[PDB]
Amino acid sequence: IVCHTTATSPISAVTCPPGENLCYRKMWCDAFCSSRGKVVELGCAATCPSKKPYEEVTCCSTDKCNPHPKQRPG
Amino acid sequence: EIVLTQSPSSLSASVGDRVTITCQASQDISNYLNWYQQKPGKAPKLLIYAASSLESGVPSRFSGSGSGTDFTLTISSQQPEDFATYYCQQANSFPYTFGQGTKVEIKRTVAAPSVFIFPPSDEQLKSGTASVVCLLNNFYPREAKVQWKVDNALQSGNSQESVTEQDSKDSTYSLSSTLTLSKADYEKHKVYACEVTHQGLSSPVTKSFNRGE
Amino acid sequence: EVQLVESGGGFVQPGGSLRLSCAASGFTFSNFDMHWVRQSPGKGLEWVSGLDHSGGAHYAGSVKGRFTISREDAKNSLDLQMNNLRVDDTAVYFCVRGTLYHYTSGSYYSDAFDIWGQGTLVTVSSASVKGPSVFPLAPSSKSTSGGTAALGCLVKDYFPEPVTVSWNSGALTSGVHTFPAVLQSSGLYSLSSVVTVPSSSLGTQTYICNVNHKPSNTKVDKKVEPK
Repeated sequence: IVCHTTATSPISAVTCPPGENLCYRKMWCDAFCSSRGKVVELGCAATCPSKKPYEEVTCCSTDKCNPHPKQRPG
Repeated sequence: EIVLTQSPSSLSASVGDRVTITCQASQDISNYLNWYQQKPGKAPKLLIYAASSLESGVPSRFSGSGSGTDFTLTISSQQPEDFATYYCQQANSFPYTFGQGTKVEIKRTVAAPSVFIFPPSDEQLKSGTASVVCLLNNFYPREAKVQWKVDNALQSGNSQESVTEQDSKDSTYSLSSTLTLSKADYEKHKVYACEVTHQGLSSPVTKSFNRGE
Repeated sequence: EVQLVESGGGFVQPGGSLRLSCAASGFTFSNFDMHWVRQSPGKGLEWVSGLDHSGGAHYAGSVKGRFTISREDAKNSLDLQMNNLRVDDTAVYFCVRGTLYHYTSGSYYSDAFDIWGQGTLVTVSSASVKGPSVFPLAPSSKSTSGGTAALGCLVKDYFPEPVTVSWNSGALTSGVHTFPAVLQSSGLYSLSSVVTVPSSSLGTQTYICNVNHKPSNTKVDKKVEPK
């Protein structure tokens, strides 16, 4: 599966390691939120990450379906 | 350059205590302040960034407040895992600067020290050097004074000491003071004594030995 | 897992040279801002040098003109050349990665220091390498309180740090106290290792302290007899 990732600093799409067929987004607020917006975390996983208090989580299976908010899922 | 000063430098606490460390800067830094934990012999680990946000994996009992020049790190429920030295670091201006650090030590009941004294061995006397060693074992708190009396005359500038890091089992300390002379100076005198003042003693303990005897 | 490993630390004479190398696992360090932070008693944690995510070099004032930092791609490492070293440069040197956080507004670098290496020691001194002299601290009537007796080893006049002190090749660990070393006016270090035992055990057990000084290839085993 090809998936957006926040590892690189110009966010790119990468083929994911074997066994990890899932994409995910995570979004929440820092103490920098009012001046930088919400934190964004992108990558792959074997199972979807558990949700904690006050954060969004998205999952999917097609390619590039976890885009940056300022981006589109092309 | 921005200067960081932590308060206090050391503080005692029991398991379950609410611990509060403050950190003050030489000018306004907004909330660009980080907190690090460090165990002895180990690299520091990041705990707080943005003065308030926890780094993933850190237990939620940690919290950080403050903006401007005054900042606060708080452990709501002290655990054994949390006894370390804590550092604040500003990331507002260049260069990055750290505070002097704050050690969180384990509180326990007062313990008087067992005082032991050791004469120089025959092996050291062969090389023309004589070292007398005084040992304070398993005491609390850490604060202790040691005088050296050679033939009941005080001594100055010929002794050094070292204190152990707090024991993990009973949570006391230990001290070793070392009086070093020459074999010539060691032979002109008879009595070598160690005088110890500590909070856990009603009056100072003295341990001495007569040379040869 | 993500990790930092650093090497090249040592022990040199003032005006000498050293080269620290730092390698990573789990990430490419050229993606991030890398830093060097040194730690020593008397000056605390101090930022030293930095190579940012764009290849630019940065240096602190008290070290500029003497240190140089560079990516060495053929080694997959981050190097720090330290020339014209002086005494106050004695410290533990950490290779450090800065945090790279993504927001809805963009990417932000080095808000904090998230990954730290293990640390390598750098000693600058006028002294030359010297193995320690190991003197016994014999138990006696003046070193016994109740049923417990104290005996130890005096490890005097060695350089540089560190020495490893064990008792009976690790068989004895309970009750051992190994004190931090002290720097004497000679520029040499000296510490003592003690151990409290049952006073009755001085006839049912032999106590041998083991002092290992890796820089001088010295390994001492001194039997501590009561006198």
